[PDB]
Amino acid sequence: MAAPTPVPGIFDIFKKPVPTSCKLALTNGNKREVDAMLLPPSGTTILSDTSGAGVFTAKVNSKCEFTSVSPALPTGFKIEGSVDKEGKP
Repeated sequence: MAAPTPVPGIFDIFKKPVPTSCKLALTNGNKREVDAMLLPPSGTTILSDTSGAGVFTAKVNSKCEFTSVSPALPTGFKIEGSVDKEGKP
C-alpha cells in the first residue's frame, strides 16, 4: 500500500566496529580534562573550559583530529583528538 523505510539501523548496532566517532578532549595547561565530547568524524566539538570558559569549538577532520579550534586555542590548552576506541571511550 505504502512503502515506509524499514529503519536504516537493523542488523547492525547503529555503529560500525571501526572509527566512526571521535572523542575530543579539551584539557587545560594543567592537563585537567575540562571537557570531552564524543563527536562524529569531521564534526565540530563544543568543549567547555572550567578554568575560564573559553568555550572551544574543535573542528575535526574524518581522522578525528582537530583541525581548527574556534575562536582560537591558547597556549597550554590541549585538544586531544582521541578516536573511538576498540573499547568504550
